Amino acid sequence: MAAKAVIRDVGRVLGHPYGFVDRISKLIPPDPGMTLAKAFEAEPQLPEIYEADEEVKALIDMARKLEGVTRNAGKHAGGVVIAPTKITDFAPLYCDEEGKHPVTQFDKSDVEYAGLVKFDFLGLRTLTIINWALEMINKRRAKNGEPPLDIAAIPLDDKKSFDMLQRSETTAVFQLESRGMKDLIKRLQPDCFEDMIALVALFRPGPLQSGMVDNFID
Amino acid sequence: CDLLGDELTHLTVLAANNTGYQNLTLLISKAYQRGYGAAGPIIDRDWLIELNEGLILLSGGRMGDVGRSLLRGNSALVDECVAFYEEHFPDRYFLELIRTGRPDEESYLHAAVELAEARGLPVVATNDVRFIDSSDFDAHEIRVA
Amino acid sequence: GLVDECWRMGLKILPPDINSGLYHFHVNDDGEIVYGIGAIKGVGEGPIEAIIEARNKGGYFRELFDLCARTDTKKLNRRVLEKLIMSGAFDRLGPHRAALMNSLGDALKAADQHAKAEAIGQLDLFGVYASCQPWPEQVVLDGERETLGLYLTGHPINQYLKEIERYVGGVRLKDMHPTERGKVITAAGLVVAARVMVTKRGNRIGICTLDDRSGRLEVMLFTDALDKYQQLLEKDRILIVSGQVSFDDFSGGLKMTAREVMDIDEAREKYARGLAISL
Amino acid sequence: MKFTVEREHLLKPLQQVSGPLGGRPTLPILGNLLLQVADGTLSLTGTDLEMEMVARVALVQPHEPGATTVPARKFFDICRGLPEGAEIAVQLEGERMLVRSGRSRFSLSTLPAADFPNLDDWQSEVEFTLPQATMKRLIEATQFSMAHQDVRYYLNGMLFETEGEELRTVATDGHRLAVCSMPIGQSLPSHSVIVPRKGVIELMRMLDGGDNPLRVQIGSNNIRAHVGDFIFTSKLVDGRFPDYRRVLPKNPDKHLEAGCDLLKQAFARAAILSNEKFRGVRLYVSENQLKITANNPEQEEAEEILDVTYSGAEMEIGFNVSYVLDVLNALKCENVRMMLTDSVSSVQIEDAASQSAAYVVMPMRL
Amino acid sequence: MKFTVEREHLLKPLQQVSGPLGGRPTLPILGNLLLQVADGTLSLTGTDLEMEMVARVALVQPHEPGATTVPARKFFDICRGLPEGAEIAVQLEGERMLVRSGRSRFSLSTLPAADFPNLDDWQSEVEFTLPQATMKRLIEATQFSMAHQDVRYYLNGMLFETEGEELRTVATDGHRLAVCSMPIGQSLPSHSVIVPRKGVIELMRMLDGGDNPLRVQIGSNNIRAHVGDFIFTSKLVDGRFPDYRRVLPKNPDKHLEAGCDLLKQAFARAAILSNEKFRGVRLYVSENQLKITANNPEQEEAEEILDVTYSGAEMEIGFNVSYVLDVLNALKCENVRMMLTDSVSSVQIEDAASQSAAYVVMPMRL
Amino acid sequence: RQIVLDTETTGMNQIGAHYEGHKIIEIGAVEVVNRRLTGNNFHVYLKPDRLVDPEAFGVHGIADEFLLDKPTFAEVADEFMDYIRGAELVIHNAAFDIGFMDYEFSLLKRDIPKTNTFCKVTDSLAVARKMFPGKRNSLDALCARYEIDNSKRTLHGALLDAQILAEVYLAMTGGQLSLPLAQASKLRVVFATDEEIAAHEARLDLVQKKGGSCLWRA
Repeated sequence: MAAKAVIRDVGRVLGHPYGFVDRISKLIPPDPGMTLAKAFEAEPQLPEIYEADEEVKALIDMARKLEGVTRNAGKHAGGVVIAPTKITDFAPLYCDEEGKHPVTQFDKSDVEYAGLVKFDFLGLRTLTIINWALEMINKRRAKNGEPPLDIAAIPLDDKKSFDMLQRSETTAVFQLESRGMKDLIKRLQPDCFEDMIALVALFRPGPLQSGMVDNFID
Repeated sequence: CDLLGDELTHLTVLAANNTGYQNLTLLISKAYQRGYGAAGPIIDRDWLIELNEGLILLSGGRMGDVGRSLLRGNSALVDECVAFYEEHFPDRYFLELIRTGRPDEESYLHAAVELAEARGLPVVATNDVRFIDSSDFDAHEIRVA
Repeated sequence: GLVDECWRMGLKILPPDINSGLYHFHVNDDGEIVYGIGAIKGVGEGPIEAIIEARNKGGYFRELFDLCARTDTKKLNRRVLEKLIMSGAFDRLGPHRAALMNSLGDALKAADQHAKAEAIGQLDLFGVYASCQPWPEQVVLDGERETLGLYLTGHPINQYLKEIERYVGGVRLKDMHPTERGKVITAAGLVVAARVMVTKRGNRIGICTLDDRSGRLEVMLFTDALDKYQQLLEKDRILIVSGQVSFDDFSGGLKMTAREVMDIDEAREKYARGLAISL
Repeated sequence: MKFTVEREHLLKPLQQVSGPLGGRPTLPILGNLLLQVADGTLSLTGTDLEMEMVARVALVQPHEPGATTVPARKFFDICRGLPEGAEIAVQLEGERMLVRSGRSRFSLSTLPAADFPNLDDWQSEVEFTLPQATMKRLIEATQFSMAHQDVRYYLNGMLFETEGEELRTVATDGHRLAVCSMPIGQSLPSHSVIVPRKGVIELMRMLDGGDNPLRVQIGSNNIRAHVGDFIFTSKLVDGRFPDYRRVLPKNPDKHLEAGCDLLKQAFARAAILSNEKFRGVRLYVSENQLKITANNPEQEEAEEILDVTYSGAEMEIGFNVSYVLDVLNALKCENVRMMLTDSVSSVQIEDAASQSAAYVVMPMRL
Repeated sequence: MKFTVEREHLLKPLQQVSGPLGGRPTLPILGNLLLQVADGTLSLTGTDLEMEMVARVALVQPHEPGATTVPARKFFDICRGLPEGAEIAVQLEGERMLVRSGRSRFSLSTLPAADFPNLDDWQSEVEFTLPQATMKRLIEATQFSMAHQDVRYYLNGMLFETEGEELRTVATDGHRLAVCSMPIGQSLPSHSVIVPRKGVIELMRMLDGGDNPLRVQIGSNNIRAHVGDFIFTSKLVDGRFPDYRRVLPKNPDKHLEAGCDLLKQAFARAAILSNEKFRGVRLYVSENQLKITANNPEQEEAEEILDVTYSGAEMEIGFNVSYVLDVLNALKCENVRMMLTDSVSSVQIEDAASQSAAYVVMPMRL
Repeated sequence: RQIVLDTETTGMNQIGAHYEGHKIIEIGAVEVVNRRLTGNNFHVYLKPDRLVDPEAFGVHGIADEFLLDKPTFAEVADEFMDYIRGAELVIHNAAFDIGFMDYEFSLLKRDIPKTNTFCKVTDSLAVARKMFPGKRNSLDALCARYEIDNSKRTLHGALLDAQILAEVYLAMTGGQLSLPLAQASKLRVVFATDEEIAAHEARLDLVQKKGGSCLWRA
């Protein structure tokens, strides 16, 4: 039960129409880990409508009792685990409505702490991108009989690469698409791979608001 | 079970040792592999025949096979139901007893105590707890809903 | 976002084509890019495969009629055909788009009559700018956005304003200068507008689009002037503004609002334009 | 306004005029009646823009002119519900109509006569008179072949062709055809007009099958029908009806007769084991023998053997059985004659002994 | 496997057996009948798995045992369709059923008898026979008050309760209630069973009112009706019908009597100007006079005044007119006696001549 | 004896105290006995002490200059108090009206307690919400639901709504009533066997050795 969800769900069960309750939930800040204590500090209208509205009070008092509580199994799984013997030697299964997609009844942290090694599922489609781009590059082979291209075999000082980077044309360049990050690239004009390793570690609230980024650049 | 048709009953299932634990793990997997409807996954009573050793059984109380049959007042049905546990789970099948002020509890309880003495079978009491404090009842009601 | 990047980098880029198109976006030799079929909102999966399958069995489709005969109405429905025209899928063949929209049904009827001649029907008693130039640019491009998502050939006013601007929208707004709510300069390239209501009153309406090619939104709770600012806001091929921005709490739409307005002439005030000639 | 009438004079008109009215139309006033007392006359006008029915009933007691309009449905139900022989005194007062009978007293909300769409009076073009019973035959024999919701909007209705000494009716939906031709015994003008599905339903409805002549006036875009002092007028649509002479089988050389009711009971039965979607059946015919077979997805089969009179070559042809069952039921005859050309062309179906009614269905290939 | 019977021995059985079928049978074999030939007896079952019909007819012509399962509706229609006096010959060949009549032959797909689910034989607890007529009155008199879809699914049905020599039925919504009691002439043990609405509908339909007596058996989980050689079997719904003796008015102090037909005529007419959904009409009673009034949201107004025998105190009461017309339609009697209490209580209603039927409806307070 | 009111005001505060800084302009109430209008309507207009809010103006229209000469709440305090005291107070969005009422009462400084202490305030919206969950239960919503027109009626403001609400109220709380209806004795005690007790001892040893406590052995 995340902040937005718990408010929505409690509000409907308290018998308000969707309009009434959404007027409240849209005031709850976005953040991934949102709690009632955090909500009260981020949004001053929350204290105020709590004291001014009996329905809001009843609702938040109940949302406080159910904060963090687990609702259901999940649209997606957490990962793939490898046992040395049948999985039933360690856990029972949960499966979908057709008894398919069997999953361990213990979650991520718990299942591994109970002794089986796990391997994460990953949704990102950057390797799908590379895949498709490699297909498309290697088509250019028969068009001029050029050997198929090995992204692993590229040189580590490539000027075209660093030219485009110093031009700040790094939207759709993986992880580095932020405007802030492009602000940094512009000022820095990063010219080597070491700098590339650094970027994501520098591009954070701590490094920026401690002057180490500026020291480094200078 | 085929005796009560589509009607679902409540059951508490304990693994008393690791033989039971593995049998319970198999039983759970078997229920999910069978599929289910909106009510969630269900077991066949007779799965308990083969999937048996190391497990101790609680009847479910008024909401169990025997409680529901008792409340119907079908004495033949009651006798046939218990008979299964007397064969396959001697000293390992318990009557759940509950006084929480809910419909039919005391009437069932009175009839179950009579059945329990008539069959030589044991009872255990629980409070079927769902919350910490009495003011949490309202929140649990909302949780279920 | 991606397209904006593409465009700045180069050209072609092309409307979809039933003859040439693959499953997804594809590169012909010269053509940097041609539309992937799955891009289209309305068209089903079955119809996309049907189109390609028919292209496989036949060669390139010679005409609209030829397409309709090879892929029966059963696979490619009239509703489906209508969106394909609106996408610009047919443009090559039927230079007259208007002509092609109308010609579908009659061409379909013949093909079905061929099918009927074949099988399971009841049988019957009896009995029975537009030029080489296509549909106009402004209007055609309008339709494409509705169907595909974006304007082709860049916006109805796509080509620069940069020195005022940043063209980044929500993606820029995330990491912004700190304040209560981001202070921002927006120019609108194109807007189609009214002042609406509800039979109670209602807060709206600004329709803001942010170019260069970036992104546009409904918004959503504003108002200021009552009707005077509303009509200044109004309507074809003009606007630059100063407006206060917040990043919306809810995802899938932001606040970009017109607090202030300036005219083309007022935008031409913009600071004060200077003349630059490159000789 | 004030008149008082005998339930029995008012009741059949009320029924004839109300019965096609939807309780709740899309345009409110269409569910109300225009009431006019002028001279010693009540004129009733209720419409749906497509058709209009006008009734007059003699006012033998004191009366008072005015205009009013009350909900049609509700008024009809009220009058139907009234006791036998009831003398009802109603009086319009401002914009409430008070309805009395004995000790019953009513008060109805009212919408103004002025709001009622007065459609146009027009000049008659072709005129003729006929027994009510002939009109009903003409319509019954033919009306079931109209389409429901076909794009060819002029098939929801009937071609009128009046030529020489004959009046003829024919109706079709593109898939089956019915022709009826009957002598009217007067020289008429030449005019064609297509009247709608709903018009034909209502004309058939008011054919109280007896003696009374029916006089009808067709205009260029309007039609009006009087039987006595019951008056029906509908708007027409004009467009391009198909030519029955292109549908008529050329010279059907082969003739096939069988007893009609036995043929019909047998087709009703073979229909049960037919493909659910098309109700399709296959006929195999040979010298003095007839074999009808069907089949469905359920893998059931039908075969019929019966004795029929058939001399001629064997023939293979499929139909939708509902379409032939429709004609066999309408035809109340002993023996029928079927005239085929071939499997790909029209077949004419008719009483072997009469020709007043004629039906053609085009066949299928399964 | 073979048998031969004549169409006319099969017609009334077949009609009767085909009634319970329409269930959108999800388990497809519910749309089929179980045929068992054993001895010189063909047994049929037609069922929705909650209720069942078995019939035996003796076979005089040649037969051979074996069993099959054909689709019920389609089989019923074919046989009903065959001509009067026709001798129809049926024969199972392994996995297909052949239907012949003289020279026509039909071959239907078949589902095996051996797959057809069997609801168990059970034992009877209370037993009685009676004239059809008595059972007819009993059902007709009460069935209209059954709920269709209620949370209290046991009310989707009728309480059967025996006591002395009375069988006594009640059916209800929670809003209106009818009770009917008749003398049965036999000592009856006390029993309580609720038979499902679908059950009572079908039972109603099997009564021709003729001379064959009805003989009934009731067990713990099923109820069965034998009239001659036809047998109906249904299951019962579990129980806990609320006590109608609690809701009864305790000495309703006002007596109000009127001619049933006149009264019913006035309600039907007044109903036309009530709220379409809720049908709320208001009643003013005074010394020997009845004033009915009705209002609807569109400001339309009905009034009926009538001469009514009534001794008692003046009071006003409003109620749903549809529900009271339902009872007036079930009351097949000359005059009705109404027993009232006050503006906020249900009223008790009887035939002015018989205590046999009793009706009580709740008021709406408008 | 049943008392119906609906008060439309000089607009409202959206946040916090909807009554703070605001004042009542018109009081329009109908008195209901035995679910009928006697026709003894109490319809009065009072002193604004401030400007009518643009919102309230658009709701049903009303000029500030019209309520200037009209008396204040102090002039009809006793008059209105006795009219409603010790009766049934049925209000739509009771928090709104009651809030204003008690607000004005305290401003008089006349020791008059809050109306909720001597009158039973019952919200009709709560009832409607119970009956029609997740449906629009506004006045105009229910109006359209039961096919009542409150828009093409000349009365704009309190008396309008009061009348309409009365009819609606009675309809919902009439609607058709329903019939419906809605320890000693010997007994075995399986005592753990010696083998089970050995397993118990071993299991407690585990609890204790791993956790540093066992309340069973304390």
